[PDB]
Amino acid sequence: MNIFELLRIDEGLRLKIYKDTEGYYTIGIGHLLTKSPSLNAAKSELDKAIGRNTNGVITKDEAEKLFNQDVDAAVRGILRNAKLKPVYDSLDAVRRAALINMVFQMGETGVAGFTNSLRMLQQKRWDEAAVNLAKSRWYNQTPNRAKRVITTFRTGTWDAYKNL
Ligand SMILES: [Cl-]
Ligand SMILES: [Cl-]
Repeated sequence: MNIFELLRIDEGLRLKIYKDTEGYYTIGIGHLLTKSPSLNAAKSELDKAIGRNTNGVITKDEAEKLFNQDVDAAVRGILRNAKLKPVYDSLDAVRRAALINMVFQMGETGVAGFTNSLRMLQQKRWDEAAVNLAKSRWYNQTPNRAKRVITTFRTGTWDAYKNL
């Protein structure tokens, strides 16, 4: 499996503007448009992002393109973050995907705030990291997803996604 498949599973795919778990305007594969309560503002960011007058609807190819870009930015954020990079570099391939997932979901700044967990992941103390990671608003808000990510870090396999 790969990050693309993982996120596609975690985020779904919607071709019309929708509200995410937090009530923010989104489209595609978890492509956040705006934190603003205005559908108009969201439609405007949509058009700006696609380069066309979309009227809140996109095609599958446009969704995929935003997706690729978003994955790429996530990786890039990691590599550019002082707290994140050394962790990511220390992990194996499977676990790196888990880190990407969280950055895509919450942003580089948000993830870089899991200091304790990060340190544990760096030390390769899987069980401890998993417990520390579960003590978070993230886990309490999006438990099913968080559990999949956490299991991934714990086991170093894609098993949590293999039945999905
Ligand atoms: Cl964009
Ligand atoms: Cl969830």
